[PDB]
Parts: sequence; structure tokens; C-alpha cells
Amino acid sequence: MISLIAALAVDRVIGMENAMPWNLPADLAWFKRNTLNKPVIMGRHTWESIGRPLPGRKNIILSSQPGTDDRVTWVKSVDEAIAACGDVPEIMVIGGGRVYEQFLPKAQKLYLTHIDAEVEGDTHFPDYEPDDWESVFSEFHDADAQNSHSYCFEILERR
Ligand SMILES: NC(=O)c1ccc[n+]([C@@H]2O[C@H](COP(=O)([O-])OP(=O)(O)OC[C@H]3O[C@@H](n4cnc5c(N)ncnc54)[C@H](OP(=O)(O)O)[C@@H]3O)[C@@H](O)[C@H]2O)c1
Ligand SMILES: Nc1nc(=O)c2nc(CNc3ccc(C(=O)N[C@@H](CCC(=O)O)C(=O)O)cc3)cnc2[nH]1
Ligand SMILES: [Mn+2]
Ligand SMILES: [Mn+2]
Ligand SMILES: [Mn+2]
Repeated sequence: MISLIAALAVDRVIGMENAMPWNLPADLAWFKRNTLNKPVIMGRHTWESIGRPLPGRKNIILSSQPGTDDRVTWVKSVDEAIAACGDVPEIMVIGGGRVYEQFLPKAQKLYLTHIDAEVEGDTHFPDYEPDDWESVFSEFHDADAQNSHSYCFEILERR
């Protein structure tokens, strides 16, 4: 099973200038809980944005060019990325925009955080078709001293 996990600001913005400009510790904690002990697939730009391997997860990087760091696994196509995960129950695709576009048709589950923040961005989450997806979990949180925007954790499963 393939799942996508992402945090979306208003208008599906997910990034600006190869960064995420907000800071929501509760959402990073949610990301860690839902990805720990699973393989994570990411594109090269997102690998450069994170800047280090994510511990406790098999890190698989998509790039058309040879890898430059043997602490992670480098692959050259979507099919190779999936194969490199082996026989696991759940593969987590962690972006960015181009990678999400390619894996969306193959995904059965979306873990989405909707952040009430207006962000200028240059990268968006793919338009998906709402009729294809059932919301099976949602949990709203107001802003607090640690998290400066309200946010909504949602899990959707392909109908
Ligand atoms: N809010 C969130 O949840 C979230 C999550 C992840 C990322 N982001 C943000 O998203 C932005 C980065 O997204 P992005 O769309 O620019 O880039 P991306 O999807 O992270 O990376 C694109 C790169 O991945 C490689 N790639 C993708 N598909 C491939 C394929 N089929 N075969 C081989 N290589 C492939 C290529 O690398 P080469 O050029 O080396 O071939 C391509 O240039 C950043 O702003 C980041 O902060 C946000
Ligand atoms: N909901 C969601 N939020 C995100 O921030 C997110 N980020 C990415 C890609 N970028 C990043 C950037 C930083 C870290 C990171 O530092 N993660 C730590 C945080 C642990 C914690 O704060 O409790 C980790 O070990 O996962 C992960 C992914 C992909 N999907 C996401 N999905
Ligand atoms: Mn092929
Ligand atoms: Mn197999
Ligand atoms: Mn806000």
C-alpha cells in the first residue's frame, strides 16, 4: 500500500523557495508518528530541503542522476523506488510536488494536514478529485503558544 503525507496551507501551497516557511511542531510530531519505521520516498529537492537522513526510516531518494550520499538509497524511477521498499505494509511518500503528482494515482491513503495560513508559494499539492476519497479521520486544533496557526489532521482513503 502506498500513502502520501503532506501539510497544505491555503490554496494547496506546500513550499516556497525549497523551504516550508511555517513552523508547526505538532504537525512535525504527527509526521514522525505516521512515518517512523516505514520507508519514505522523496524527490531530490525535498531531500535537499530536509538536509539530513530521517532517523528510524529507510530513506529513498528519486533522482535522474547518481546519488551523492550512501546514508540513503538512490533510485531512478517510480517503479524502482517502490521495489526498493521491499515487502512492507505501507510505503510513505513525503513529496515534493512533482513526486506527489506521480504517486497520487497509485495511492490508497492520504494523510493531510490543513494549515490555516496564507502562504506565498511556488509548489502545490496536486489537485485531486474529491469524489475518489473518503474522510476516515479528522481532528481540528486551535492555535496555541507552540503552534501559531490552527490546523486539521485528516486521513482519506480511496473509495
Ligand atoms: N508541505 C509539505 O508537506 C511538503 C512536503 C515535501 C516537500 N515540500 C516542499 O516541496 C518543495 C519541493 O518540491 P518539488 O516539486 O520542487 O521537488 P521534489 O518533488 O521534491 O523533487 C523533484 C526532483 O525529484 C527527482 N524526481 C522526481 N520524479 C522522478 C522520477 N520519476 N525519476 C527520477 N527522478 C525523479 C528529480 O530529481 P533530479 O532533478 O535530480 O533528476 C526532480 O527534479 C520544497 O519547497 C519543499 O519544502 C513540502
Ligand atoms: N504533515 C506533514 N508535515 C510536514 O512538515 C511534512 N514535511 C515533509 C517534508 N519535510 C520535512 C521536514 C522536516 C522533517 C523533520 O524534521 N522531521 C522530524 C521531526 C520530529 C518531531 O518534530 O517530532 C522527524 O523525525 O520526522 C520532516 C519532513 C513531508 N510531509 C510532511 N507532512
Ligand atoms: Mn522503468
Ligand atoms: Mn514483493
Ligand atoms: Mn493562520
